[PDB]
Amino acid sequence: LGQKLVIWGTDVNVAACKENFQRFLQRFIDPLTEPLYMQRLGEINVIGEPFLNVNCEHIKSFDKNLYRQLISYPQEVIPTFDMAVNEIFFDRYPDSILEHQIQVRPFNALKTKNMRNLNPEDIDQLITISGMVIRTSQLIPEMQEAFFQCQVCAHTTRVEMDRGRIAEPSVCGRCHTTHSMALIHNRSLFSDKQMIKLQESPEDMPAGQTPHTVILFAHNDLVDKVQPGDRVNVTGIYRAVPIRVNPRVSNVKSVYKTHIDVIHYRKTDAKSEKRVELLKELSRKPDIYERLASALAPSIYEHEDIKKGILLQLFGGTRKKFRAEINILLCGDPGTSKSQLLQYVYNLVPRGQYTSGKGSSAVGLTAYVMKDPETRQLVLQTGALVLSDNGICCIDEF
Amino acid sequence: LKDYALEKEKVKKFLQEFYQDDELGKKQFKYGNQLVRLAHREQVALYVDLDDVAEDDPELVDSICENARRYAKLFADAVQELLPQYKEDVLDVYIEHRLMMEQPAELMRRFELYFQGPSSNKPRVIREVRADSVGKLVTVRGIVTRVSEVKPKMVVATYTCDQCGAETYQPIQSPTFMPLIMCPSQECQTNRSGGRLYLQTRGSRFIKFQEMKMQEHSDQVPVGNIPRSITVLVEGENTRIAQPGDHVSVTGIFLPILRTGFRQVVQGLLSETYLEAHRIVKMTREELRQIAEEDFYEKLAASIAPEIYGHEDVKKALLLLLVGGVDRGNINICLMGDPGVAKSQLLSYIDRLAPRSQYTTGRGSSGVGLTAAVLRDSVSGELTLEGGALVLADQGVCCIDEFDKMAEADRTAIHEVMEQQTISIAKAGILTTLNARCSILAAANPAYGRYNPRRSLEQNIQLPAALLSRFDLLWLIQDRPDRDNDLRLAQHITYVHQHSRQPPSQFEPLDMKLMRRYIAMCREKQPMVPESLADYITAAYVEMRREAWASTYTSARTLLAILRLSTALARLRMVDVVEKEDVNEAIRLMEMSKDSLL
Amino acid sequence: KRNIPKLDAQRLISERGLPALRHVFDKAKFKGKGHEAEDLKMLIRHMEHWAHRLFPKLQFEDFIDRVEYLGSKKEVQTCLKRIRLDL
DNA sequence: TTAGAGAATTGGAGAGTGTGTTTTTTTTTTTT
DNA sequence: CACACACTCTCCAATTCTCTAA
Ligand SMILES: [Zn+2]
Ligand SMILES: [Zn+2]
Repeated sequence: LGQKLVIWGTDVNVAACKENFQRFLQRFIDPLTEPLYMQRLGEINVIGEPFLNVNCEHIKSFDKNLYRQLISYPQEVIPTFDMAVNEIFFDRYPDSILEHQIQVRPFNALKTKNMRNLNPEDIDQLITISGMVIRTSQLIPEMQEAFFQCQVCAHTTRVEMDRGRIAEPSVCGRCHTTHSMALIHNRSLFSDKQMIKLQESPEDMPAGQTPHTVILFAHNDLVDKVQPGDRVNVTGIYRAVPIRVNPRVSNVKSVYKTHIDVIHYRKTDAKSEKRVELLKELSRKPDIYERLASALAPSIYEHEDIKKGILLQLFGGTRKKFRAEINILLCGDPGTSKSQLLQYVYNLVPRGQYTSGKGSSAVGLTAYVMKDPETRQLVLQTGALVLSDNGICCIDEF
Repeated sequence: LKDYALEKEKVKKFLQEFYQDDELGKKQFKYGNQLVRLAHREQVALYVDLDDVAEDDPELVDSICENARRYAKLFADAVQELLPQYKEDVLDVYIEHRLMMEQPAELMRRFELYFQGPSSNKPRVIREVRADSVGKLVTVRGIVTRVSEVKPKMVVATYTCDQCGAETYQPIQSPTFMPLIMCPSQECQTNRSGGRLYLQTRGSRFIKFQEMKMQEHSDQVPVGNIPRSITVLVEGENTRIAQPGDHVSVTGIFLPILRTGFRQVVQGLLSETYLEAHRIVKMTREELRQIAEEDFYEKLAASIAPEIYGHEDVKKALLLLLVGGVDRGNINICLMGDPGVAKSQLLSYIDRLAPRSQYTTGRGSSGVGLTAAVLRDSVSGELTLEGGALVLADQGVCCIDEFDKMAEADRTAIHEVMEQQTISIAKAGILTTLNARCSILAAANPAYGRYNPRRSLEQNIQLPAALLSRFDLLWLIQDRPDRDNDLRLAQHITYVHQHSRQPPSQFEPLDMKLMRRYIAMCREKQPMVPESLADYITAAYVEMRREAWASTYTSARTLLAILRLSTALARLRMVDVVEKEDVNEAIRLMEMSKDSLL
Repeated sequence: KRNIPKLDAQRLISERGLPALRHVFDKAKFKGKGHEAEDLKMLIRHMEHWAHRLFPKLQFEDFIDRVEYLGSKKEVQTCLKRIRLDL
């Protein structure tokens, strides 16, 4: 029964927590008028996404104690909030259908900690940290329901994952043969999982220190939402797990390895007919060609015909060997405006690329084959000229 | 032999009764006060001093130093038994609820105790830590080579049983342990209930843990030997005291690492060792009125390297390098010359003066390069990034000797630093960005022999213009005979050899700590240019470009350079707006640097 | 050694057995007419809990299959007619 | 006629035994 | 080596067979 449930050795009542979060959903009309998150639960009905993002600042302003319970005990509270949201989503809009139960995704807008100051006292707390993704692993299939079948008599059964282990049946109920139930891997049920290695942002580092890093794990429906090189404020539970001394022995090292069980991502460095009619009217403006050529590279001075040629390159010819790609060469002394102009213009178009003609280029002009380090298999790493297949390639120190 | 119960009682007596007259004669019971703080959880770490223990029992100090781990346990037990006498977050909540169940001593223990070593024990070098000192409290000096991130170490694991609702506890001592699976309680065993145990990370006692490696000071190693190293394991509040490259003295217990399983039969009676760290220790308005004297600019320029005569305007430029302009902002400069021209001596002075700096050769070093490098540490095999001159110099100045002899990888790395002040490096095929905003102070040779002014600088020094134009000032430290100056220099060198010190110079250099204070408060000023001075900049820049065109290494970067230098002098004047003297100084410094080159 | 529990009549007449089953429903409450499914769920929940406390080794249905046979024995039957009415 | 107490047969839980566990030099081809 | 697979071997006891009373 719900009223009898209390978080273990914590005295926080689960039913009271659920009802308090439902009160938060009911009453929170004031982010600065319907409730904001009930407006979002109206939007979710047509949007179809299986999640509800909520701000921990809003929860704190509504109720300090509810926010404190969320931060202290996310492992129990967040499932309680999920149950609350899924109850509200059928109290309101009772006839709705959704393929999955709604997952609440709390987050603070800004970092609560920086990864150098994480401590064992932060274990199993809800935290959020800022960082840059270094690597992103393959999609790991993680089991969630084990499907067993009798080798003798074809009887089948299903057993839930307890805490990563499996309660293997040991005897078939329909023919009583011991050790006859075999795990059918592809009839079992799996969720998505992915490992993400996150480095602290350069500005957050101390003077001249090498980066610290933390491991993140992102599960189903939140799995492949970040790429290497991007920046994120990531909210998750600071886990600590034992690691076995050897793969064939169950002894574990006394020092626990830690990782972030991700709950929410927020990317921080990534960022109509009205547009159509504005562009159409602007096309009729007098000397629009000079206007656009002058809009190109405001920091650069007097280079009218150069900017005009760059504009004509960026627009390109008529596709249909009938090559429509316009080729432009800038020529002049080192330290002059051409390098700045290239570094400006490469980000002004989709599918664009910038690279050096020297061997220090991050992405080379030539395609090559390399062993992918995380898996040590061959991968055809194409060059910048190929990656820019329908865009501009800016080759500096040509 | 020892009666450790009587030893515990004597330790209780010491903790209860010791006083030391701190705070100018208040007769404070220091350990009683800290016991009150521990009981109230306002303090977690208790550094008991064996110098204090020596003042009433030298035999107890000897017993501690000879059997330190035993007495660490005894002191901790005595403190825990005495906390209720002086008892006037999540684990606190769990201890409260377990007290409710009473209404696992190591779990309920929420403090830590350490021995601050006695002064009679000399601080050893790592090489002097012999096998006879195993299990004994030792003080060891060394450089901190490398430090791991703080990790949670399980001290007392806590499990809950699904069937019988009972907590079970597992104290942890060894570096490895067996996690419990099936429930040991008799209500599970007698009923054959098949109940199993789930670890509760929330209700189990962890501790901060950090692994570092100390290394011998280079000037203390014997002649023909590699420097030795020692693993130091750090726990609790001792963590995060040290950093890589730091000089420390560590009081700790020299102990063996007792590995498990296959390593035991392989190693036999031999064992690796670690140092269980207990203590880690790390090795103005009158002055502002002196700074207020309007001589201060030239006073500082004189204080810069009195061992080198002349080049006073170069010294002024070096001062502005340490000051920096408005935030870009780094005054990168380069000063070419022949070998032995006192060029290296000047760069060495800047490296010594500057608070954050590095000094290296452009060539080819067998050390870590200008970029950082990834070491392996194969006893663990865990690859880690380390060093890099540019990275170590990040907030300050990096001095490069024989810049001309750099490899192309080094040239591209410096180009990246000049462009965006960060570098790229790979750990295990994967790669990261690593931050370095240091100013570059470059010293370079002619490609062959003494410099000839008939040849242009890029053709003579053999460096690409894409790099060589980055530096705000280009100076040529040419050396030629001059009888009286040669004799003065010789007298200086001979006095240095004869007395191991600089001779008196008829003036007093300012204290480098005071110079550091001065440039710090100077760098905290944030100038801005007014429009009239911008017009003055425009006029001066166009006239200077006429001169350069008539005699070509002048561009928009020249205007930005003079702006940077003028803002640097505004910082030097410690005023938040530039003035005509700033632009005049920038213009003349650039002009006379070109004259030095000519 | 070999301290394996058995679930025979001595187990059933222990404190946790029929003497407990006489009392476990003192706290219970039922809704009655038209809600027999909910009352049945509460009833099975209470007696399933009682079975688990009495002999945790078995699943509830297997425990019922055991006990429905085991009630025929004379010791537990005499204790039954004691529990019925009173001593 | 139906059901409980004493004796006989076989399943398997548990104890014991045996076995398994980057970094340097030298060459070769091709890149400049 | 000390911690896991695989096999053998031992005795406990779980369930049925047979004789007797209600
Ligand atoms: Zn079967
Ligand atoms: Zn148990």
